[PDB]
Amino acid sequence: SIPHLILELLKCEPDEPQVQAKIMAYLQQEQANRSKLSTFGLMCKMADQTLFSIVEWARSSIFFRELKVDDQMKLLQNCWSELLILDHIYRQVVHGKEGSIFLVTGQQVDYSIIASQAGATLNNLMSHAQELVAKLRSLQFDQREFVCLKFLVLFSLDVKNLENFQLVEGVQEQVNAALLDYTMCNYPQQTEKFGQLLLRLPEIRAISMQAEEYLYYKHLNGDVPYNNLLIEMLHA
Amino acid sequence: NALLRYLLDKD
Amino acid sequence: KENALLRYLLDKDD
Ligand SMILES: CCCCCCCCC/C=C\CCCCC(=O)O[C@@H](COC(=O)CCCCCC/C=C/CCCCCCCCC)COP(=O)(O)OC[C@H](O)CO
Repeated sequence: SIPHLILELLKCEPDEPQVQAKIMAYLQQEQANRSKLSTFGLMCKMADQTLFSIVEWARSSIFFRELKVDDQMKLLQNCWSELLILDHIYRQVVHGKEGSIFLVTGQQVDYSIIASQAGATLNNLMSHAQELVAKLRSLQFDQREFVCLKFLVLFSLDVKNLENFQLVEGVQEQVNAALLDYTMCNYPQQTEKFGQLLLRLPEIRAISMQAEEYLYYKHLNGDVPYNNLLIEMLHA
Repeated sequence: NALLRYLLDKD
Repeated sequence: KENALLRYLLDKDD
C-alpha cells in the first residue's frame, strides 16, 4: 500500500536506462578534439552531466514546477551536491555490488580501479559514502523511500530568502507524513524504519559538504576541466 | 549563478 | 527572462 503522494513523486523519476545512454553518448561525442583528460577529468564530466539531468528532474517535478525561478534557484543551490550524492548512493544500493562502484553511465567498476589511485581526502569521502550505502542496504532502502528522501532534501526548510516559503513547508510536512504512513503500513514489525531513513539526511548533508570541499581543492589544484557546471555551482 | 538560471529557464 | 541563452551570455562570468 503506497500512499497517494509517493505515487505522484514516483512518476517524476526520469528514465533511468535512457539517462545512461545519453550521458554515455555525450562523453563520447565530446571526445573528438585532442591528438588529453585524465580519469578524474572524465569523472568530473560525467558528474556535471548528472547535474543537468537532476535540474531537469526538479524543473518538471510535482510541486517544484510551481516555484518562481528565484525560489527554484535558492533550493537547488542549497541541495545540488546532496542530490548528486543521494543519487549515487541509491544507485549503489539498487545496482552496486561488492568491491565495485556502479557509475551513472551504466557500468560496474571494481573498487580497486578507483582505490589504486586515490589520495587522503578522496579516501575519507569514498569511505563515508561506503558506510552510508551499506547502512541503506541494511535497511532495505527502496525507491518509494528514495523519492521521499529526495523531496525532503530538495524542499529544505533551512534555505533563507525564500518567497513562497509556505509551499516548501507544505511538501516538507506532507512528504514527511507520507513517509511516516508508508513505513508503518509496509513495515509494521520494523517501527524503526522511519527514524533510520530520516537520520541518513544529516549524513548525506555531511558527505556532500566534504565532496564540495574536496572538489574545490581539485579545482584550485588545476585538476578540473575548464568551467564545468559543478565549479559554476560551487561559485556562490 | 547564470548557468543554473539558464537551465531552469531554457527551453 | 529575455531568451534564456541571451541572458546567460550577458550574465555569465567569462
Ligand atoms: C564516492 C562519493 C563521491 C566521491 C567524490 C565526490 C566529489 C567529486 C565528484 C566528482 C569527481 C569524482 C572523482 C572520483 C575520483 C577521480 O576521478 O580521480 C581520482 C583518481 O581516479 C580514480 O580514483 C578512479 C575513478 C573514481 C570514480 C569515483 C566514482 C564516484 C564518482 C561520482 C560520485 C557521485 C557524485 C558526487 C558529487 C559530489 C559533489 C562533487 C582522484 O584521486 P585524487 O583526487 O588524486 O585524491 C587526491 C587527494 O584526496 C588529496 O588529498
